Amino acid sequence: NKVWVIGDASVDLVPEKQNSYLKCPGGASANVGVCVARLGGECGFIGCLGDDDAGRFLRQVFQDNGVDVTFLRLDADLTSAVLIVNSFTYLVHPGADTYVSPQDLPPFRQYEWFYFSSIGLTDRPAREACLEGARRMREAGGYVLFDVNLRSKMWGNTDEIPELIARSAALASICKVSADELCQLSGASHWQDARYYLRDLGCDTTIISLGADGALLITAEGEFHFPAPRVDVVDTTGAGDAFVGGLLFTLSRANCWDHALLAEAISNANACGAMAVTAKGAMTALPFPDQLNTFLSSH
Amino acid sequence: NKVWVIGDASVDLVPEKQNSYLKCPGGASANVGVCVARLGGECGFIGCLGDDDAGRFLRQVFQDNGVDVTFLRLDADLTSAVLIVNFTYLVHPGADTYVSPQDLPPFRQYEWFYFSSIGLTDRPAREACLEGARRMREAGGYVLFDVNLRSKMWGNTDEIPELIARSAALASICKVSADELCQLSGASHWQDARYYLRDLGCDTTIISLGADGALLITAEGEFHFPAPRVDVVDTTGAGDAFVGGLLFTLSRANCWDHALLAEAISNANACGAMAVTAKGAMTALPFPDQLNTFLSSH
Ligand SMILES: Nc1cncn1[C@@H]1O[C@H](CO)[C@@H](O)[C@H]1O
Ligand SMILES: [K+]
Ligand SMILES: [K+]
Ligand SMILES: [K+]
Ligand SMILES: [K+]
Repeated sequence: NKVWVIGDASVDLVPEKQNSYLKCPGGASANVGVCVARLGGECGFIGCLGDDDAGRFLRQVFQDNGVDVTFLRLDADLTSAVLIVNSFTYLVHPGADTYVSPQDLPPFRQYEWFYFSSIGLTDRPAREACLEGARRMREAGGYVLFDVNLRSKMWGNTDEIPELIARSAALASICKVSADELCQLSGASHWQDARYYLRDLGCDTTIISLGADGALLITAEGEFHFPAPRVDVVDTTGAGDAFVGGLLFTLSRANCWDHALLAEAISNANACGAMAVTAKGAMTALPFPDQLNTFLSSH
Repeated sequence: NKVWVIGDASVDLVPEKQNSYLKCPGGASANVGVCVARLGGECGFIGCLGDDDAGRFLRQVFQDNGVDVTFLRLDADLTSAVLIVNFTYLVHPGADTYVSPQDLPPFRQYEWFYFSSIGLTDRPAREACLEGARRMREAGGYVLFDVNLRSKMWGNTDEIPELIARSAALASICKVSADELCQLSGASHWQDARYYLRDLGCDTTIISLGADGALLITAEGEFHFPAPRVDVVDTTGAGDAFVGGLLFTLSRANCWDHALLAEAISNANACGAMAVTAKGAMTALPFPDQLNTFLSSH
């Protein structure tokens, strides 16, 4: 089954040595898509980019990794998001990614998967492309994986975040969130005190990522833990997106998901999340099957 | 005497290995300041920068070169200008465009104040430049207005002439390129416009001419200064270099006269040249040793 990813695809600049930046493909949605694609999964990226260097550059990268770019529009009037990794400094302000709209959306088939995060909900057009998209995919008989990726910083009014999150989860089939983002959401301090924020918000199934700990599968049969492999932190940047990638790659393998499948999925997610931090770039270390298992077992 | 430089400072990313860029110090005012400093002149940079990896990078460079950064206010709500040469821009609400009159230090007599058209583009800082020029003049200071044309950066090309005009009014000395004398008047031959600024209120104008040296225009006549014959590799940062060597020389006295003027332009041409023979930009700005090794070699 195809996994549709919609959202941001930037050009992350990672300080190599204090007088020289490193150029590596970036963006939540992008990363997630390249991840799923690298694992041989069938993934299509939906979104907007500038017909500029970063744009074509990023578009090429998508192709090099096997991601379908049939629905990736490049606009020689917009400026593809560039950023400086540190914390995240967002050079390009509006960002061509925010211009996606309901029309850039493709026909969804039954059982396919739709992905998006808080990021894509930030600005005008894109926000409607995400919610309209989610709704359509559900009507088509597909699934939606909403990953609350909280980058509040780049939001105009932090007043909207809860509402979008809320109706976002209503639309979701599965919600992914970090321990960290939970607290920040409903003014918590310890996440457990709010590890139902999403469930009590319409999402019957929520996955909570936890440092190098692993995750937490919350379905009605109960809470389940999956330990994360012993990592060696080089650049955390991209762990979460890698986590979602390995997660969607696993679910697309079938037509209906259950605890059984969710666990195999989460196991895969944790693995990918671990790996992706062993390099210097959101997607540099995203595994290929030949590499996924050399690690799986090896841990 | 101290030379105050106010304006743009941004980082320029230049390609290299397949997947990597190189942080290059850039910006008219920046270069000019680094120039005057890297020549043993006392120079202070006035302006705004983002508190990002970039801003600090630039700020350090300023310190590495001996430029006073006491009035280089760093900020966490602004975004340091960065460009990727393939000369592309990614930061538009600006950053160094936020400097205001409240960021100007106290001026002392005989001190020099510098700025260009660039610093006059966005209205959050255009006031810092004009307010600054005015104060420096009141303090018994001097003003060097360098019309640094860049109609690309301007949204309303209708403002340009007015600001320029008001700039010459405040300035003591105006620096312009032949090419610029044409964009302003239109004349296809700059010799036609050599009195452009003079009519706008500037008693003395210094016209950059590249390989052809400079042409000084003062009330008592015009005096041509030819430039040392050289490679002519990459002409980038040349003008900013020219201004630097120019301000470095004038700051050497308290009241500039005929001789200081004559020498200053000689110095300017020299610096402008060295800028050319080499690639990059600020990576062509000479040190007090090679300037001599150079002069005493042509
Ligand atoms: N594109 C973007 C905007 N704000 C953050 N991001 C992306 O988030 C990803 C990690 O989840 C990074 O690759 C970063 O570029
Ligand atoms: K739901
Ligand atoms: K990484
Ligand atoms: K004047
Ligand atoms: K040069």
